Amino acid sequence: SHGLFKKLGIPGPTPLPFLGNILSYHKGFCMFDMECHKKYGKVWGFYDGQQPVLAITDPDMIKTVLVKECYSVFTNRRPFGPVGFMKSAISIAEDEEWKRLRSLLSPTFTSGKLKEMVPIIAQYGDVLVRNLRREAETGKPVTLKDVFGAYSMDVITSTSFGVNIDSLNNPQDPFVENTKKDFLDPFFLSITVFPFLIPILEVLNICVFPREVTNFLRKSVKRMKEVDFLQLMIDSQNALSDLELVAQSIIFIFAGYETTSSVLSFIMYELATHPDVQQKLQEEIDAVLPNKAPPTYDTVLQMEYLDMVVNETLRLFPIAMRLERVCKKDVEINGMFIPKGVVVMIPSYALHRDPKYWTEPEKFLPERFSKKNKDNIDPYIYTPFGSGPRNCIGMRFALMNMKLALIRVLQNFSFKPCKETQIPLKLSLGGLLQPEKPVVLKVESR
Amino acid sequence: SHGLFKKLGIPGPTPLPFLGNILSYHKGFCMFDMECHKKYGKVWGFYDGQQPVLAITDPDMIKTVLVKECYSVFTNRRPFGPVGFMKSAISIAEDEEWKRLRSLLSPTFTSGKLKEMVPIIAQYGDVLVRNLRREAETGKPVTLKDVFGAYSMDVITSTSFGVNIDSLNNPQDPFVENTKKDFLDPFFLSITVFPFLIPILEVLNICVFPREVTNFLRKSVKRMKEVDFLQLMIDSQNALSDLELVAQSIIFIFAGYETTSSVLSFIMYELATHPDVQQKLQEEIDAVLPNKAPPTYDTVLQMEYLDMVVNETLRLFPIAMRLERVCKKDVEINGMFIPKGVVVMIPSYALHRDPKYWTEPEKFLPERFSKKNKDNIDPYIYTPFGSGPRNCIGMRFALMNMKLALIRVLQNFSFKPCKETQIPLKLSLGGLLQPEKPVVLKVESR
Ligand code: HEM
Ligand code: HEM
Repeated sequence: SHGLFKKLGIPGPTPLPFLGNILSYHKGFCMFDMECHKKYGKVWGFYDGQQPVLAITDPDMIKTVLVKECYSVFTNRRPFGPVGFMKSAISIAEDEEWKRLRSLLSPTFTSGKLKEMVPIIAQYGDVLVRNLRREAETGKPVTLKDVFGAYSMDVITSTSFGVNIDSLNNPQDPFVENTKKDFLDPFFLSITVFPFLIPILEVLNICVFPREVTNFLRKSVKRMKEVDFLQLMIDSQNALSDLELVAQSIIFIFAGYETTSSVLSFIMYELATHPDVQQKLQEEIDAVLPNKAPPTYDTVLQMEYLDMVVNETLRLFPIAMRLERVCKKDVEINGMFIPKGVVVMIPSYALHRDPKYWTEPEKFLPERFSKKNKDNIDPYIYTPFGSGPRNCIGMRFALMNMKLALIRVLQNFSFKPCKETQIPLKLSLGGLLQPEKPVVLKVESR
Repeated sequence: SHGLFKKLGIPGPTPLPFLGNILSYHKGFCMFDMECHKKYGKVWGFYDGQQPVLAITDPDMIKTVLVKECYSVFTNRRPFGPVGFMKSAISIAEDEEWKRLRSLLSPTFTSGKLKEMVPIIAQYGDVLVRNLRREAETGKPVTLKDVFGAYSMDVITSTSFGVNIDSLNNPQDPFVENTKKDFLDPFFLSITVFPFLIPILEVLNICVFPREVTNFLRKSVKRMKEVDFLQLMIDSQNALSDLELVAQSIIFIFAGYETTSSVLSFIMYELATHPDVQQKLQEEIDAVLPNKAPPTYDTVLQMEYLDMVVNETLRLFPIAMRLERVCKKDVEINGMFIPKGVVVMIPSYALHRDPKYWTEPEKFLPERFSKKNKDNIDPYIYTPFGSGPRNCIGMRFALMNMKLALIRVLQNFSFKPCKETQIPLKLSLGGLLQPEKPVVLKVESR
């Protein structure tokens, strides 16, 4: 199948037998997408093993794939094999089963339901301000990914189940341990080169995740049916099923974990290495919330510079890195024939740093998203939450959760680079958007 | 997945782990379908390995699956794995690709194209009458499956390519050998129990058929593009592709081989063991074609008792044995919920011999199809060529080919049981509708 793009007239790096272009991933997904974009231009193809992948960078064509032809042609993501009951998860379901799940979970993520969760999420921001203060009086630099990781785990366990716990101070609560139970492991690289071996894993009872966890979850869900994501899904039954509920809650946990704390780590890195932005944000936060006033839903949506800082961080670090859709049928979009079975991919990371649309894209400059310049930004080039009907359903929730944590922490602390701070920051090598070395910063009380 | 039918409330034989009910195939597919129909009634489920299979016998429900909901729900047959370029064959293609092939091959099988092939098919009936006459003067019983097999191979090579050859007398013509190059092999049983190992075969270059054949075919197709199935497909290009042409011609050869000669063997067995029917047919043949007159398209459609004999043989021996459709989506038909992925199966063999619709079904009685009693026959119980949009596209061609051979042979010979004739006939054990022992009969010249 390695002759597909050569017969279509699509440029791209010459693939090797069996491997495709996977050896070119040695620089990471991001650098490979940027390099291909430089040498091949607007459209190029490559092979993940035998699987052809067509990258597209034209906004009109991106709009067609993500919006116009979502239901008709580009409905599903890459099927990373049938690997268990997780087929009922909304991010994984396909075609009519996904639409059913999307329709049943959309009212759960309204702004009305989000405002109801604001008082709950606010309590743990105060729990956050106490934990890092203990590690701030220690005089030693703080690893943010552990206080943020503790905060992130606190919020999702209470917003999706109602289990109010201080994780960093309760090492093993029976729920913290089972929730706390490496995406840079060679296994994921072998699955792409051996997609035919996925059926062997599915029958060999090599279930995704241990059956100690998940079984702990379905039992916990049963005892909680007698404001959070679970109650909204329980009341929706009063349709969804019970094992479907466990599947969605699993997605929310992975969603709200290594995205929430990672973006917060990138944000605090940018604020520490740009003190003028940090003070400007603190002056905005103190102006809206005088004397460390508690942040509310409406006061958060009142802070413009906070939104610009969050958006500029997500440009430099789009934690999804790529958007993908599988071509359901032979189609032709915006001037080219897309054959069936090809994976169409939008390289978000490379587009966010493309000088075709961004001035000095390596620089952290929040003013790109000022109300003067947010007009000149194509929504199909800047896609931190995707676009179209299958975009990030938890975008509003994620933005609100991160901002509430930013406000409470910046109302109390300033952040500066320490001896151990990796400057400039390097991105992790092999497939997840995270710092190479964990971010460590000096923290001081205001 | 072995608990599917137990949760649906559908009866059936208790499956074993991993194997399902495949051990119950020791009596053959036919006996297993009859036994299940006796003990479980109108609807029952079983497991081919992990694959659930739901048998249905209600005519209204059969009409819904084959006709009403063909495009919407029950479009495709069981995907016996992706096992090469044969995915472009009409009997194997799925959904929109099958409709395209069906639409491009329908005009090829009209009665107008069939009448045009009558003079060609007629020549080899005369070639047939000479070969078995040589083995008739030998005074020894004749194995029909070899003179019929030679005739069957003659007709399809000339109706799909234009290669006029006497196979039995030309042992190795470069085309006869490559065309002549066991469906009761244990391999097919292992594929059902190990459907996850099919992807390994597809990548390990264990192609279906040797690459000596097929490569001989695509090269032969290229040299023939400068009345038969090929010309009608070549002129249709003037759309279809060239490797698609090789795929369809492969299906026609398998179609016109072990079906044409097998049914003719069953027919001659019934005519030999029922001499009154044989003489009655010979008296009809001589009445329409006086003095061994050559059979034509219109004279063949003029013989009513010939049609009744052919139809009654196809009732006792429906060489397809089963019809199958894959349930594309969660649906409810005629009072029961059919979940996605279940294989819905119509047990044609068991329905053709069901005393609920047939008086003494073991008896060969052509009068069931007299114009008096062909009214009382449900077309969804007697399904020798299937039904609905995905029925046998070559039904008219197959009926005409067999009848022309029957007429010419019966105009010259009578058939009687020999010492070596297996009476009563036993069906082959393991998956193909063919005699256990090959049919041998005494042949005499009129
Ligand atoms: C900074 C935080 C987050 C970012 C940057 C982010 C980004 C994304 C992106 C880029 C996609 C794919 C969109 C596409 O393919 O077009 C996505 C999908 C999704 N996200 Fe997020 N996400 C975040 C947090 C969350 C959270 C907190 C939740 C839920 C609690 C969530 C739930 C989902 C779901 C369910 C999908 C799949 C939706 C579907 O397939 O219909 N995300 N996210
Ligand atoms: C006595 C001779 C034959 C019998 C009893 C027979 C029977 C059948 C049956 C039962 C089916 C499946 C129908 C269904 O699933 O509803 C079928 C399919 C088919 N047959 Fe035949 N067949 C015969 C000869 C032929 C011949 C000679 C050809 C072509 C030269 C042919 C071409 C096909 C094709 C292409 C299909 C699949 C059609 C599709 O999927 O759209 N058959 N046949």
